[PDB]
Amino acid sequence: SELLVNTKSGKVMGTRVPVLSSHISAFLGIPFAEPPVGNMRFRRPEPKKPWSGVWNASTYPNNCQQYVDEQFPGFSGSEMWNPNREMSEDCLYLNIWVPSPRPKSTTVMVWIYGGGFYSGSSTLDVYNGKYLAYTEEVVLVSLSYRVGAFGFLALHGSQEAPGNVGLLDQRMALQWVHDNIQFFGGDPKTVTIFGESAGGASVGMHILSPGSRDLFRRAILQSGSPNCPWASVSVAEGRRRAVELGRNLNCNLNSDEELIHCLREKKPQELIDVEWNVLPFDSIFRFSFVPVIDGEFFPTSLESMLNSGNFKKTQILLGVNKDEGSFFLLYGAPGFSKDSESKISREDFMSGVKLSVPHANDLGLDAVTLQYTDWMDDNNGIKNRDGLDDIVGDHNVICPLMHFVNKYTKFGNGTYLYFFNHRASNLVWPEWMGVIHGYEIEFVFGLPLVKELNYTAEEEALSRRIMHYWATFAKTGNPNESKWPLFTTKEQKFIDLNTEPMKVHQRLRVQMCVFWNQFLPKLLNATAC
Amino acid sequence: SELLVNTKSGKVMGTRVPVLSSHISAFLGIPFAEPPVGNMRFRRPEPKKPWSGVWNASTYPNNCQQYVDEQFPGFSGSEMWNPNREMSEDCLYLNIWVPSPRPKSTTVMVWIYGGGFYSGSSTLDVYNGKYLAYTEEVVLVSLSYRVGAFGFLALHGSQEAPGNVGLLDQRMALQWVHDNIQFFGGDPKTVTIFGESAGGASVGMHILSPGSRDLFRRAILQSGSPNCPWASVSVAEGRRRAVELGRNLNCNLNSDEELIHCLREKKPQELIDVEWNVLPFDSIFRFSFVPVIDGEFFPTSLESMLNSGNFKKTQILLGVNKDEGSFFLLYGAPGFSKDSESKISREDFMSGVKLSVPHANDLGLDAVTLQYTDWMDDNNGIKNRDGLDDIVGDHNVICPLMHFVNKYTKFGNGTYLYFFNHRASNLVWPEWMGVIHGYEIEFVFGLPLVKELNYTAEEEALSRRIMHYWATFAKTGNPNESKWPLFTTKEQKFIDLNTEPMKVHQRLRVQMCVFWNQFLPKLLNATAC
Ligand SMILES: C/C=C1\[C@H]2C=C(C)C[C@]1(N)c1ccc(=O)[nH]c1C2
Ligand SMILES: C/C=C1\[C@H]2C=C(C)C[C@]1(N)c1ccc(=O)[nH]c1C2
Repeated sequence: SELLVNTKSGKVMGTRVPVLSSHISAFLGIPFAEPPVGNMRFRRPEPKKPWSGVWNASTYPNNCQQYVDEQFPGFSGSEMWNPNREMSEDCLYLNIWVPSPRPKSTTVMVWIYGGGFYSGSSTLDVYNGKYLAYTEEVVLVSLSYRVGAFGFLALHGSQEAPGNVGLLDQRMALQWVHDNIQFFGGDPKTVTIFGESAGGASVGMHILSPGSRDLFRRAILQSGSPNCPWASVSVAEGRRRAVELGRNLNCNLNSDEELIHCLREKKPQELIDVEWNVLPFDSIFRFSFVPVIDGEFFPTSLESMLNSGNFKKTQILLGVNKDEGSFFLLYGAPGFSKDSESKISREDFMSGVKLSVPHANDLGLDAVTLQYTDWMDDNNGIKNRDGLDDIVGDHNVICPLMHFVNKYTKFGNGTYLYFFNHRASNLVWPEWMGVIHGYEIEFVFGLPLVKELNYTAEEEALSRRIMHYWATFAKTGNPNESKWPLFTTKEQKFIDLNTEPMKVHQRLRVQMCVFWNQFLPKLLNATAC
Repeated sequence: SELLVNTKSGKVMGTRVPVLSSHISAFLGIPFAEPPVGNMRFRRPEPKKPWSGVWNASTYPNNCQQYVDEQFPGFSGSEMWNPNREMSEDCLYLNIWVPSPRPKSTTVMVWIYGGGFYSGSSTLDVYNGKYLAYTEEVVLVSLSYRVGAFGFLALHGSQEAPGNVGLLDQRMALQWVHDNIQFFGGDPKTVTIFGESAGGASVGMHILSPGSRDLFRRAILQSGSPNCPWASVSVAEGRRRAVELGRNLNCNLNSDEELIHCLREKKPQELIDVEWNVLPFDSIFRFSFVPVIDGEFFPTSLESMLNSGNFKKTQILLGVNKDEGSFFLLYGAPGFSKDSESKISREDFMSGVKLSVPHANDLGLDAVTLQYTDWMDDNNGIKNRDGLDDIVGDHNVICPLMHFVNKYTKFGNGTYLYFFNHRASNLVWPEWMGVIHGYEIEFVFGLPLVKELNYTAEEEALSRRIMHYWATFAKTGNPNESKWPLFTTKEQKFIDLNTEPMKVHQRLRVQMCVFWNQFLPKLLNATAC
């Protein structure tokens, strides 16, 4: 039967799902590891003891325990990202949408969700791979990994909570996809891992981690790099946050094993309640438990790996959205509110700047302000709001990404860079937010084909085209069958992705990124002598 | 007789000079101090022992010994600024053009020449006050002061060469003008001292020095402030240069009195030959012997005087030209040449930046480059040439001047700011140089009225209008009889001065000057901790 599949782990019974007036198969909730519950919490994942009988893969799995966004209860625009299934520590499952009739051996796309490493679910409506599987005849897998403390608590040196275990869950699912996707019609040598935000940071961390490189062919990174300032922490810093979390829960802190035993006692929601109390600064775009540059998953400083070519050479398609900062300012910067134009006073601008660049001394905060201020219209609240949106985006996504692109492109086998600047016509967020972090995802996954969702003919068009760019790059390592120029360190070409006739540009935010990637760091290092 | 005048010093016999189809009187070369020759070299000036019989004031005086510009022998454009009379240490003389018929008591304008404190002559063709005296019926006096080592060598503590003595010559001439200009038709309570470059720096230093404030009513500062980075040196630094000059002349350096006795032995040209060998850096827009913040002429750091209001409160008219840097890059920056478009390589740009900001560490030079570079077209030689012209102008004239204006305006009784952006149609310098340092001077002095000089009807127009602005401000403390807005620290209004219909603008180069006046200094102070 089209829905019955035999994998090296046992049989799996899928389900037929309708899509655009036709159908496809879906095997939802295939386990890829032993449920990391009990004493296994914080531990590295374990492969799933094979089973007997058919696994019923007819319905989405549980979602990993995680912080639920309650900032705008009832607001679809924020609730669409919240877990839509019972959350549970038993959440390590993967989903596979497969064309019908099952292909013999076609391109695979593995989606890695990316909510700042503290959240994410593979079951979100925007992550429904059926339109993409169906439309581009690719096997689409979306995995799940432990987020938050559960996936990234790190007591380096311990074996009970070594850290990065959420990255190992991803690897484990990549491993399972490698070993079994052939039975579903996929070609395990043409697997493109793609992800957004912390997912794009994950993708890039698989391209760097030695133990992950062989499990995938090429990569797509959306608004995220492994080198983003919020993506990783030193082992010392990761240890510090582990202790503090422990401190917020009244744990014996005499030793790792006491601390870890205490944390394993806590119910999942107790870790989540005090999860944000451990950041070391008042800041926005900083999350608590993230990958630690431990020396195992990452041999060394991401920067030395990047400089030395120590990373998988393949082709990558990456890019950023126009307004990456909006979402984070809205949620944590004073002066921003959802139902107003959030015009910003220079006094709030200065509070935002400081929240956006926590590790900077005053001279640093001084260089940021000088750089993002129109001194000839400095009390302009619209310029200050937008000037802050840029600060947060450039610093956190755009510039660390242009640093990865230029570092990668010197050793990779093809780089394609896009700039998403299209605001969905049916967006329910305030217009001041612009083209928001996470809002290309819906075009990539083809929601604009669902009439009942109300996009515009030009938007459906942009979806089909972006999907064809993703699918076609997954298959051949090139997005083109209007050419999307390859990106070279000399020309710096990239393109716009919007309902208008794409244009090619060069040097995506050079001026600003020279500031963030080259000047600021030098400044912050100088001043400290 | 209209040409015979009796002053408290003796009688003076002038001469009638033609001008624009009419005539006026001129008393040229009236001594205002004892010739500072011999053992008086470096000494403070002395009042001129009165004389008997008429002093023949029918012909221009000698010019103070000074560096002659031989960079473009034969080039009028550079030779027009060179001494046009026998140079001599006996050069302390003043010139007075007086309307005919002699006025009873009219406005006086005293011109202070300004070649970086190392050169200048009151006898230059562009400094011929007759067109201004005649056209605006004002008594025009142009004084002369010792330049170079002769006027600014400073062995602080010595009485033989105390320093600033070139500023005291100016004061002395102001004193003489005060005490005798009534006999020529001037009103000694309506004396406006005006100057360009080192002269505008001198003007502003008279507004600050206690012992000078009472001798003049209001002031006009052209492309110069007392706070320009090249205008003064600490007493320690001034001492250092005195010793080095002495070292270049093989002087006993056992003591000031030996050094000074040696220097008084040297012929004037020997001091001039090694005059530039004492600068402490490889730099452009830095001159050797300049005023020293000694504690007598200047009670304290110009910055504390400015901050505390410790300065003459009156009204001032000041401004800058569009391209203040050209002239200095042409003469000392690699890559610039008079007969080419001087497009600049980024390698030369980097050599220029370093020459332009000598006191900066690498991080400073890094901030300058980041700020003046179009990182999206960085090998553009035209952008790099212009970007350097701006660096030199902003740092050296425009921004230190906007810092004086904002400091002054908080205590002054009226500030009027202009931006000269007009390139004389008959300029013989390369076009890349733009509106050059020193090129408003010819419009201020009304040369554009001399047909035989070939300006355009619109330029003659601009002359008459600028002169009327200078004359009318001298007389009433306001340039207006299209209003030239007053400048306030809140509005920052200034106007353009060019053959086009003047417009009012605000915040002359704020962005850049915030960099030079606020960020760079803070940066350079931070980095050194
Ligand atoms: C635009 C919304 C976002 C993006 C980044 C983060 C950190 C939170 C977020 N709610 C979220 C939550 C879950 C998820 O899968 N992705 C994202 C993307
Ligand atoms: C544009 C030419 C200039 C200006 C500045 C300086 C330093 C030298 C100069 N040759 C000079 C020489 C003599 C003078 O009186 N003024 C000036 C103005």
